[PDB]
Amino acid sequence: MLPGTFFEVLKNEGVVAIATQGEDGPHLVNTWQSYLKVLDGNRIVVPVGGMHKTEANVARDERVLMTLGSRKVAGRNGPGTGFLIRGSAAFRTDGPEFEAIARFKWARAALVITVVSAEQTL
Amino acid sequence: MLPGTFFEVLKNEGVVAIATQGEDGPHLVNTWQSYLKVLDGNRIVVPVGGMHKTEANVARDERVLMTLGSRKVAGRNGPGTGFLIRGSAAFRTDGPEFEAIARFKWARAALVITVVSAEQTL
Ligand SMILES: Cc1cc2nc3c(=O)[nH]c(=O)nc-3n(C[C@H](O)[C@H](O)[C@H](O)COP(=O)(O)O)c2cc1C
Ligand SMILES: Cc1cc2nc3c(=O)[nH]c(=O)nc-3n(C[C@H](O)[C@H](O)[C@H](O)COP(=O)(O)O)c2cc1C
Ligand SMILES: [Cl-]
Repeated sequence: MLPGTFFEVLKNEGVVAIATQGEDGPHLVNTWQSYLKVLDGNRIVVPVGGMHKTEANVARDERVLMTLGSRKVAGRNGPGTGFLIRGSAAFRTDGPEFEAIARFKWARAALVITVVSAEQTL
Repeated sequence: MLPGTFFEVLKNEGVVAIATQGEDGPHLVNTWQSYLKVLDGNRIVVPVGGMHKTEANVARDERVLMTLGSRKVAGRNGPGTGFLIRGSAAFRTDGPEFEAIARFKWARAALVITVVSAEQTL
């Protein structure tokens, strides 16, 4: 379901934001869009170093939001675009999904987001 | 509240992410770094075109989270840094906080975030 424009965004560096439901409000953490590994079956894989609070939140409510964008990819009405992604999250520590981010020596886990929707919001 | 490194990040373009508490989970929207207008007294102003869901969320829970970063500013252990900002949000349609972003003619309002903490997370 992830569109070509999203893959264009990934050719450019930028900050990714990942929102989870915490016990007293949202939580918000980051990765780099160059770190993202996209696998078939609508999966976005993020290398996890910290994200201990994020992981605890995901254990309670698997639903996450992710945003990312680039000034270098045209939106609907000018230069620059980005996406709101909604999906379900899981944390893997062995197997192919963990192996996907094993280029990152500092990683303790792989955050696997299975995308339910992707909305180009600009 | 806001450190020099945060202002260094603002010399560069990038996507800002703003999380609010929604009725059934977090909400997450964006602006551009170049749009942020920082005022005296720890205020970050964002031009608002849409943000209707975000505004409804803020009306019920004023606490928001904001992240942003840049690969072009040194973090603690290598190139690239960013911030988690926590603050209270209000929407203005007039007065000096609105006038701060009124140059954006598509702006129906100003989102004013009064910063309570700023954490460099990389
Ligand atoms: C630009 C940027 C990129 C980051 N990349 C990662 C990352 O790839 N993996 C990670 O675990 N934390 C990364 N961090 C730190 C996380 O945003 C977060 O602060 C940390 O993992 C703690 O997560 P938690 O608050 O859920 O415990 C990055 C921070 C910034 C500002
Ligand atoms: C990179 C990027 C920058 C954006 N800049 C703004 C902005 O400055 N102001 C704004 O109201 N919406 C901006 N948008 C759209 C918002 O993220 C959001 O989708 C829209 O305001 C609707 O908000 P809501 O879901 O709270 O109703 C931007 C989107 C992207 C991807
Ligand atoms: Cl960008």
